[PDB]
Amino acid sequence: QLHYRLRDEQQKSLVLSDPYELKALHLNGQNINQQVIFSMSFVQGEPSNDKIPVALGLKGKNLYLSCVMKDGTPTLQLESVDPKQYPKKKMEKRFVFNKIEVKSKVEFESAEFPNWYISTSQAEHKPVFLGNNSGQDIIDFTMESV
Repeated sequence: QLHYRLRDEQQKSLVLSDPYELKALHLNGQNINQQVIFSMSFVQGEPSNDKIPVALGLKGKNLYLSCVMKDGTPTLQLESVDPKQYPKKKMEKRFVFNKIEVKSKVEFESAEFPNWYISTSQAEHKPVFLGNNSGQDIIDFTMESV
């Protein structure tokens, strides 16, 4: 388990909001306290393309990012799991993200929904979602070790 904070290409930071939701907003050096710290771990997965399979959890919690078909669209969620079994090496496919490094920036493609990435909007206060890299969508992030 490696720990990190994520920031989008536009320098928005990630925070947790009440309803089990992640939002990206503009935060300064002073408001760094509020950002979500993620726990990254390697998952048994497959073939390269410069991609490493990982699971993303919330540090100190039995909460992990997931992708499921909901309302006839691939959706990102935060799922609760049994704290005695998680994390594991062989993570169920829905928790699997293909980490891609592109010039110093990182991209997180869903292993369950190829071509679907962890995204942020241009506006502030919007939730982080599963996108197909459609206009305005932001899919590149910077990772900072904790």
